[PDB]
Amino acid sequence: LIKLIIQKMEIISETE
Amino acid sequence: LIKLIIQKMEIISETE
Amino acid sequence: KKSPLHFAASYGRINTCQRLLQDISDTRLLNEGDLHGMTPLHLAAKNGHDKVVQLLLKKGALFLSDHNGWTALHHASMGGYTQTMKVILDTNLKCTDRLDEDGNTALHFAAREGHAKAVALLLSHNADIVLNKQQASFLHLALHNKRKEVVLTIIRSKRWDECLKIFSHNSPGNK
Repeated sequence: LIKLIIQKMEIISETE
Repeated sequence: LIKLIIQKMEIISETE
Repeated sequence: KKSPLHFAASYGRINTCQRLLQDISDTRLLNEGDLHGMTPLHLAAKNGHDKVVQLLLKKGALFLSDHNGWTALHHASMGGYTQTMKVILDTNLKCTDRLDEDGNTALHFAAREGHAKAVALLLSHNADIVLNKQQASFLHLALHNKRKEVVLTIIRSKRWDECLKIFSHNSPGNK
């Protein structure tokens, strides 16, 4: 379930 | 993996 | 703005730390204190984020002390994170031999918690073996907690004979 959370998580303003 | 989630998470309207 | 910087440094948010440290005029916010007197350097070193502590050292921070005399290297050795430890050792060498309020060094904590690679990293550099307030070396502090791997890698080291030399003839607990 935690790997699913990372797979579907939304990342803005923390990229690169 | 959980520490990576906190590192890449997006926080709006819960700061300060 | 001190609490957003503390939260961003305590969890490795590197982009928030870059955005907060864009105005480089005032450095009083950079080395500010906490309720427990910890700088953002201490918070970034406690949880083991090497890029954040590298960024804070590149912007210029001071190796201040905790209320209990801890340093960033003390927290990085208490946790056992070799990367932040290696970064702190590659910046300055005048931080290794440092005492807390109880006379412990970073090697004392790294041997007490049973982190073998941290002990080998502080031991490849000059570690300046000294006694405790209770005259206990790091080797005795490892033996009283039954940490097999760190005393084995002290035996495999080259400083072992020197590590055998020092103890107290008067203490009953330390022999």
